[PDB]
Amino acid sequence: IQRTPKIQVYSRHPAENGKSNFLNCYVSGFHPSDIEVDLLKNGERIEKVEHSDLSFSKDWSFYLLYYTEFTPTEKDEYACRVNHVTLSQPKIVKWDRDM
Amino acid sequence: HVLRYGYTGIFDDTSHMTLTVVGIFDGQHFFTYHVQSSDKASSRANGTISWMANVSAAYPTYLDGERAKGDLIFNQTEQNLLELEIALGYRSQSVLTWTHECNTTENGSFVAGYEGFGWDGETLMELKDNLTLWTGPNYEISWLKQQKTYIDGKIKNISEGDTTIQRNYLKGNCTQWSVIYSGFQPPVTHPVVKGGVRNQNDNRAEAFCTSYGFFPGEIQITFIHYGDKVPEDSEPQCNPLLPTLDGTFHQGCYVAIFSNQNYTCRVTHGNWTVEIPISVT
Amino acid sequence: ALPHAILRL
Amino acid sequence: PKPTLWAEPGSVITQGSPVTLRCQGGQETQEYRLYREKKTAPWITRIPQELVKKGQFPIPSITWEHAGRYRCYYGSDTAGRSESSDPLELVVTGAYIKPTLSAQPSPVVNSGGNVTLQCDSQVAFDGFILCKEQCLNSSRAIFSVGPVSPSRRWWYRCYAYDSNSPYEWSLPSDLLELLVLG
Ligand SMILES: CC(=O)N[C@@H]1[C@@H](O)[C@H](O)[C@@H](CO)O[C@H]1O
Ligand SMILES: CC(=O)N[C@@H]1[C@@H](O)[C@H](O)[C@@H](CO)O[C@H]1O
Ligand SMILES: CC(=O)N[C@@H]1[C@@H](O)[C@H](O)[C@@H](CO)O[C@H]1O
Ligand SMILES: CC(=O)N[C@@H]1[C@@H](O)[C@H](O)[C@@H](CO)O[C@H]1O
Ligand SMILES: CC(=O)N[C@@H]1[C@@H](O)[C@H](O)[C@@H](CO)O[C@H]1O
Ligand SMILES: CC(=O)N[C@@H]1[C@@H](O)[C@H](O)[C@@H](CO)O[C@H]1O
Ligand SMILES: CC(=O)N[C@@H]1[C@@H](O)[C@H](O)[C@@H](CO)O[C@H]1O
Ligand SMILES: C[C@@H]1O[C@@H](O)[C@@H](O)[C@H](O)[C@@H]1O
Repeated sequence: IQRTPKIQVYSRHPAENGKSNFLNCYVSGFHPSDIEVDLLKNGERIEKVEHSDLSFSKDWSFYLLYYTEFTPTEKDEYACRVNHVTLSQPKIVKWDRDM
Repeated sequence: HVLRYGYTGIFDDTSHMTLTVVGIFDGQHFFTYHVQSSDKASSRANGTISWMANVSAAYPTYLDGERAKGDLIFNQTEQNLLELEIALGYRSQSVLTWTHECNTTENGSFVAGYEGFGWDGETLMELKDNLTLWTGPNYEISWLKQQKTYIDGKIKNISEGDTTIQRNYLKGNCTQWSVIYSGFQPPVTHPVVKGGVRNQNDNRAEAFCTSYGFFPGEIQITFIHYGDKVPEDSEPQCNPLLPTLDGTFHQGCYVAIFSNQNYTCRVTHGNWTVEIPISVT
Repeated sequence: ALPHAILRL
Repeated sequence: PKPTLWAEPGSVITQGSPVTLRCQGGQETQEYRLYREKKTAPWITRIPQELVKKGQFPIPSITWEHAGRYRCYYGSDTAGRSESSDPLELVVTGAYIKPTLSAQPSPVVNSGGNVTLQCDSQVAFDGFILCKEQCLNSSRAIFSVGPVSPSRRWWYRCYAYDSNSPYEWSLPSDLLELLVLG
């Protein structure tokens, strides 16, 4: 069976405008492993983004962590865009600053 | 403690195969071995967490060793992939994912072991408990029944001698490197906790409480309602426990409350409990 | 540390 | 007396499309309140007060985040807070590739005959919806249809979803039309 990804967007530290931090997009529970993931700043793809080494859970489904150092400011909005074969089209998940 | 290794071998071409193996200790990803058939030279063995630098300074040839072991495993892996693709074909992806785990007590003694394989997301074979008898697919729910006699034949043909060595690694070196790794992992790290209320809607609101950078990963986050009135649809809920690069974890939770009440957030991590006001009056 | 041996499939 | 809460054009909307949630309770009230159960929906409090007064809560372009179980009521401190209306399940569809619907023994059925409809998904899902073209709740699931008869259209589509995010359905299966023997 193919498995569709779960997507969570979060920062390493509490968000404070003007203070450097880390934005993360964790995609899990998917299969096949092939997947495209982008972190977006106000709708545009952040270029510096990296990701962890491929790994899988107890049910063999895959997971990856995409990240980038960033500085949030009142004017900006961030999100994670994900595309996978199980998806009709890319999914966009916005960053909830308090979660 | 738990020392786990995850192997993901992807077959794309007869000349294009990838293997990425990750080592995980107590939930922290500390080691990675990667290699592709295309290159192979550029094969690498890297520490992937800060304390692995201490490991390397103390065992200067650790990474070269692991990489040599990895180079070998890939050779065998290349054969195994070509062989499963030919015999089984695939439905979603021609990937072999296998893993082995070590359970030990604080003081390093072997508590439990496991080795498992899965192809195209389907369990192929496992080794548990006494670590002497391999089991096979769950043919009742798996497309792998299409090749049952072949799989059963491969599983039945696994010596007791190739098996015992897997068991001795689990009971031997695996529990032994777990003690070593134990001496280098960070100490208990408590979370930075933050909470408040937001999204006021009439006399209703949402309380939240998030924990940042904690290790180990187990934690309890609870809202304490100092009052009597709570919305009918209210039910506390937490997002999943999520990892960050530095080996620590993250978890945020929320509850629907009457902007009316006194709430605080209680967070217990290890032998430590913090409590902060979240809404007042 | 990784094991030296892989199962032959 | 509880207000009425409904959706226009409906409660099952394709991603990106518009939909308006509507509340009515007493021809004089303007004190409308809407809320999503368990998890708050921020869009609500962003609706202009002018619209709230009319019990109108428009969503120009629906997304996954809008999906949920909603309720409305009317009132204030100053006097009056009514019962909550019956809950409305706002569903968004289109997130996942479509499942396939089949007629178990056959798509051709005799009159008075009952029939087993099966919804199959190549993507692991634990929830399935059978909708008649009016939906029923359940990797494939079974549904029994009948008794069947001619001149009554027996057209169906099915959806797959994850029970942890139940208001988020895949693209719909292809329309299945049964043929009643006559
Ligand atoms: C057999 C067993 O102990 N089950 C738990 C399981 O609930 C948990 O998700 C898993 C992964 O860390 O670790 C195990 O200890
Ligand atoms: C990365 C880091 O923290 N480096 C410190 C360094 O400042 C100190 O000199 C050294 C030995 O005392 O111990 C290390 O932990
Ligand atoms: C031995 C120990 O306790 N920790 C040291 C740490 O001070 C140092 O920062 C790090 C690399 O700098 O190497 C570790 O081994
Ligand atoms: C190898 C073994 O015995 N399995 C257990 C696993 O089920 C459990 O989930 C984990 C604790 O998190 O420790 C592992 O060692
Ligand atoms: C169970 C047993 O005797 N082992 C056979 C052996 O003849 C052969 O060398 C091996 C590899 O092809 O395959 C097994 O089926
Ligand atoms: C289980 C086994 O075969 N023994 C090996 C041994 O050859 C090697 O010297 C040692 C590294 O210190 O790692 C062990 O796993
Ligand atoms: C979670 C943990 O750290 N376990 C130990 C536990 O063995 C001991 O009982 C406790 C004090 O009661 O102190 C903790 O450090
Ligand atoms: C102790 C020494 O200093 C640390 O900062 C690191 O550079 C290495 O662990 C080195 O071995």
